[PDB]
This record gives sequence, structure tokens and C-alpha cells, in this order.
Amino acid sequence: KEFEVLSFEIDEQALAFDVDNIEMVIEKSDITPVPKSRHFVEGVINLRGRIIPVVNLAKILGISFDEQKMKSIIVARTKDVEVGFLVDRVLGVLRITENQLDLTNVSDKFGKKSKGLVKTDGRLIIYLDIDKIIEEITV
Amino acid sequence: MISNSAKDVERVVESFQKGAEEITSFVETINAIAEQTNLLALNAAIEAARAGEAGRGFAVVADEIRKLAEESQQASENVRRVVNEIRSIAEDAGKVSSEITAR
Amino acid sequence: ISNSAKDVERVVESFQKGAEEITSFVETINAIAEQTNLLALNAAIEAARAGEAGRGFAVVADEIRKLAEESQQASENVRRVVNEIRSIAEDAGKVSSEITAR
Amino acid sequence: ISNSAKDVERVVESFQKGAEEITSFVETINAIAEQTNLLALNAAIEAARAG
Amino acid sequence: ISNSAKDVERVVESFQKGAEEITSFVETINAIAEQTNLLALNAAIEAARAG
Repeated sequence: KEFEVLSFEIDEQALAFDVDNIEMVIEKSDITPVPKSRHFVEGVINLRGRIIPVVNLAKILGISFDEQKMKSIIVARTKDVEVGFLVDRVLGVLRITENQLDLTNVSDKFGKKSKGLVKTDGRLIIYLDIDKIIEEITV
Repeated sequence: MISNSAKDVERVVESFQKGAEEITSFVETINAIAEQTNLLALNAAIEAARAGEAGRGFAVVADEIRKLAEESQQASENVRRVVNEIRSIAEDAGKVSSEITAR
Repeated sequence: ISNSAKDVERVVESFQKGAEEITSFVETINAIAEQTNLLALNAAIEAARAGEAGRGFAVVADEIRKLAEESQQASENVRRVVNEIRSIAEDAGKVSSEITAR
Repeated sequence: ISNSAKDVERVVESFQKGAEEITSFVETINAIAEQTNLLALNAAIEAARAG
Repeated sequence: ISNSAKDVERVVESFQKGAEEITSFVETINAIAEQTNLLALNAAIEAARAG
């Protein structure tokens, strides 16, 4: 299968999840505070007439990050919920080949909510599982 | 006559220190426009790719618009380095224009 | 004042060459912006042919077209200042050497 | 006539600006016509395919 | 040397005139090439969308 994913970075590390679960992408501006909210969330924004929660991806994966550097909110779309992810730069749509996709889950510490790792001669594009990431926020 | 000629140095020096900030505010504007056009083109490209078969012909054009937008973003980051060089050569000249005017 | 004038010759040549060097970016940005306008128009003139299916693609194309025609205006204001700066660069030729001669 | 000849320097300067204002309209008319040409070509490359 | 320098004044003017004639060919070549570019883009922007 030829998978189409959205490529984007955090802290000099490439990441990506499918285009199937994308609403659009925007640049950060003031995020409305919600009182007594979970620590891995920034707040809420109004996007296309809907109230989208703005999650901080790196606090879900447990990876190192620098908060000021981030400025791109990637709005996702699942059947359960629609959620924005604050990150660094974005590339766009990257067609990946099944031949170059490794499925090992013990390679790095966030490998269980990662669907795999795309091998390449540039920065290694890690394939996430949107599903298991939304499954984390609702517990 | 070296008086009148050095006063005409201050005409060139303050006209170039004004022309630095002039072009700088116009380049900050062509930067803003380019990176916003890049983001608008990228949104089109992603939403079109998501749309599948009928989205494809639009995604091709959208990515070609994005290519010219990121060539305009590159062009804006080069015309800025030279306007910031022109700035330095204009401001760093005013310490010499005030020395020839004093002497 | 003659050795303080040699600092001015160094500046005036960096301005004379710097005004030919910035002019290639006036030409280049104008060209790209006028191409981006025609390309955005080429998308606009056919996203409207897709009706309800083209809806949000004709809205984005519009704001791309409108932004790219503002890139032309900003470029026309850089052209205006670069021409003024280029003519001052050549004018400064006189003031520069009329000191070290006197 | 020393003052009447200074009026001519002012006229010749108003000519130099007056030909630069018509050159911005040459650019404007030319630009509009090249867009109109491209629009007519986008129609021609498909009306000639439309039997 | 006075009559041979008048032959140089003829040359220096023929350089100035020959460089205004060669500049009109720079204008022409740019024009044809920039249209050739735009025509090739008009074919590319739809031949890639013609499967």
C-alpha cells in the first residue's frame, strides 16, 4: 500500500500521520484557556465554527521539546473527536512506500503509539498512529 | 567648498538610511505575503490530496503555486540580506560624516 | 579629512554596486509575482467551473490571487525606491572625489 | 528673462514627471491586455476541441 | 591626427548606434523566449492533468 501522510517536525525529528485524519493546518495565535484541564492540552480555538482543543503532541509522546519554537497547529479529525496538535514546521503530503516502512516498536520509547518508522537518506519520518494518540487523551 | 560638499554627504547618508528602512518595510511585506500564500497554497494542496481522485488535478496546480510561493519566500530572504547590508553601510557611514563635518 | 574621505569611497562603491545587485531582486520578484498572478488566475478560471465541488478551492484561489497582486504592488514600491537609490549612488560619485581633489 | 527662464526648468521637470505618469499607464494597459490574451487562450485551447 | 581622430568620432558614434540596435535584439529575444516559456507552461499545466 502507498500511504499518504502529513510530514511535520518537532525538535529536529520528523513525524507524520495520515491525511484521512486532517481538517486543515494553521499558524499559532492566542489559545483560549479552559479551567481545570489536563496538563497535555494548551486550550481551545474556534476553527470553521467549531471548538477544537489544542493539544501539545510532545507532552503525549513524552519526547524533548522547546515550547517557544513551535508555531504550527495541525488540526486533525477522527470519528470520536477533532483535535489540534501544536508543532514546529510542516512540509505537506508525503507519499511513502511499504518497502521502506519498519514496524518495530522498541526502537524508541514512544514506539507503541507509533505505527512504524519510514527509512530514508534524509531525516527519518516516524509514522504515528492517530487512533492510539486519541485513545490516550480520553483516559 | 569641503563644507558644502560634506553637507551634501549628509544628503546622501540620510537618504540611504531612510531608503534602508523604506525597502525593509516593503520586504517585510513581501515576506508576509509570500509565507501566507505558501500556507494558503499548502492548505489547498493538503485538502485536495485528501479529496482523492477529483482532488488530484487541483493538488498538482496547488503544489506548483506553492513552488512559486517558496521561491518568493527564498527571494524575500535574499533581498533582505542586501537591504540589511545597505543599512549597515549607511548607518556605519554616519560616524565618518559627523567627523568630517566637525573637522 | 582625505583619509576619512577614503571611508566614503568604500561606502559609495558599496552603494553603487549594491544598487545594481539589489536591482536583480526587483526584476526577479516582479517576474515571479506576475507569474503567480497568472497561475492563480489559471486556477481561478477553472475552480469556478467545478461549482459546489470547487467551493473552498475557489475561495482559497481568490485570496491567493488577491495576495499575489499585492506582491506586485510592494515590488513596484521597491522598484521606486531602488531607482531613487541607484540615481543617488551615481550622484554621490561627484561629492566623493570632489573632496580628495580639493 | 532670468526669472522667465527659471519657469522653463520647472516646465521641463513637469514634463519628466508627466512622461513617467504616462509610462505607468503604458505598463497598466499592457498588463491588462496580456491577462486578456491568456484568458482568450484558455478559451481557445478548449473551444477548438469542442467541435 | 586631427583627421584620423574624426574617423574615431565616426567609430564611437557607430558603437553607440550599434549598441542601441543590439539592445532592441535583446528586447526581442527576451520577448520571444518569455512567450515560449508561457506557452510551454500552458501546455504543462494541463498535459499533466490529461492522464
